[PDB]
Amino acid sequence: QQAGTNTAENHPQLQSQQCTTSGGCKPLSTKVVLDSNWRWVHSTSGYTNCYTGNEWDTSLCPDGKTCAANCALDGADYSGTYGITSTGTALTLKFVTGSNVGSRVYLMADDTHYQLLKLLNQEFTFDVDMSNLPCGLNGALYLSAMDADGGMSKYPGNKAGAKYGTGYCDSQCPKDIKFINGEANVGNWTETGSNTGTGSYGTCCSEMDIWEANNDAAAFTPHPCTTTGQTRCSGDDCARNTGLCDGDGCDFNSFRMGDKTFLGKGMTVDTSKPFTVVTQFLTNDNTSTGTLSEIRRIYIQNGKVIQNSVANIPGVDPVNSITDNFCAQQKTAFGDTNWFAQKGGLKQMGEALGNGMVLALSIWDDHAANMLWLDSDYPTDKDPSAPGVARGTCATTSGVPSDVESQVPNSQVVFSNIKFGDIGSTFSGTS
Ligand SMILES: *[C@@H]1O[C@H](CO)[C@@H](O)[C@H](O)[C@H]1NC(C)=O
Repeated sequence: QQAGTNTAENHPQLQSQQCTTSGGCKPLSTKVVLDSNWRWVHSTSGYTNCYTGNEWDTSLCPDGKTCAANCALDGADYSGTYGITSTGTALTLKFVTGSNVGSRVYLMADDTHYQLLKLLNQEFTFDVDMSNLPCGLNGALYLSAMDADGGMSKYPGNKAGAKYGTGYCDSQCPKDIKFINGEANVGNWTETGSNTGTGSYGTCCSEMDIWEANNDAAAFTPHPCTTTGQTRCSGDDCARNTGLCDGDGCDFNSFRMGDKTFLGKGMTVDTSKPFTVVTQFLTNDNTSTGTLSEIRRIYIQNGKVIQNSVANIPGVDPVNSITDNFCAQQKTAFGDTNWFAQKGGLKQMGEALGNGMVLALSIWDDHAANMLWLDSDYPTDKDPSAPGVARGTCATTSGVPSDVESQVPNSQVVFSNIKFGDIGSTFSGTS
């Protein structure tokens, strides 16, 4: 895609903190940028759209290379069009704004580069307010193995780059991404909704889901891919699980793991109020070159340090962190193939972490599975009493996009106090 000039692109500021054991925490002047899928795309020499609703203009876009040459991504009115605001330390992402549904933004080091976080033998910490984030919605904070420049160095047809939010990829190898590898994804374009479609290519990469949640359920999930970095796929390589990527991931959702009273409204972690979420990425030898061996989770709310809940599933050791062994155990228990281990398990997740990953923050609804996988029974054809089926208490009928968008359009999530650095250094304790 080209870089448009009709609307100035001004990235909201979202300060973060980098922390070290000896030095404490220091501010970084990071920013956020809207993902390229949500943007206006128009002819480079004017105002005519290249994409409207759920279709491309085939005159401007007869093939992916010609489309990318002819079409430009432009600047965004963050609050007015997308319902995205920042105080400079707290990011509010509103659900419906006019005809726009949801958003995804990336954390930037500067106006042309995503922040590349290297979190081996490090931790990541943030505050979240899900008070107004219900069943069917997902306020997600996560890592993708994207390039810091959004792909510009690799793909001559991408002249827009990180400044315009290009180069997404994730463990689901999505085929709804409009620009991949510098080409518009227009081949065999198929409508999937009023504003969305899919093309013949998907875009794959390893993903660490630090946080997928609403006030009914939360999950943290590594998803390794056998490939390294952002990879365009065709055919069954795009196929979830069986292709390049573990689409399912090794998840730790307290409720799915057999503890139905840890996290939710009025629970130990009270989702009706803000709280702090710490995620630590331990290596087997406590070094940054070591092998990712454990992902630990600690919560803080009202100054109380809250350790993660323990698993309570027959056949699964009663642990409260993600490990290779916990993954093998919960996949057998749940009847899920260990696509995670097949792709290289925590070791492979860890090398993606070591190579550097981009932070995404988002609010969305789920046209495919209605968020049931997060907060209800899934699959919708399995017995809810079976281990792993039930992931929350949302109704099996909730989360249909058309219902949530009219009933709770002013839902939002707030992400704030973003910190990363040495293990134990982004937060403190005392007696
Ligand atoms: C790594 O740190 C852990 C604390 O989480 C500690 O228990 C262990 O002794 C350390 N291991 C090595 C080999 O230094």
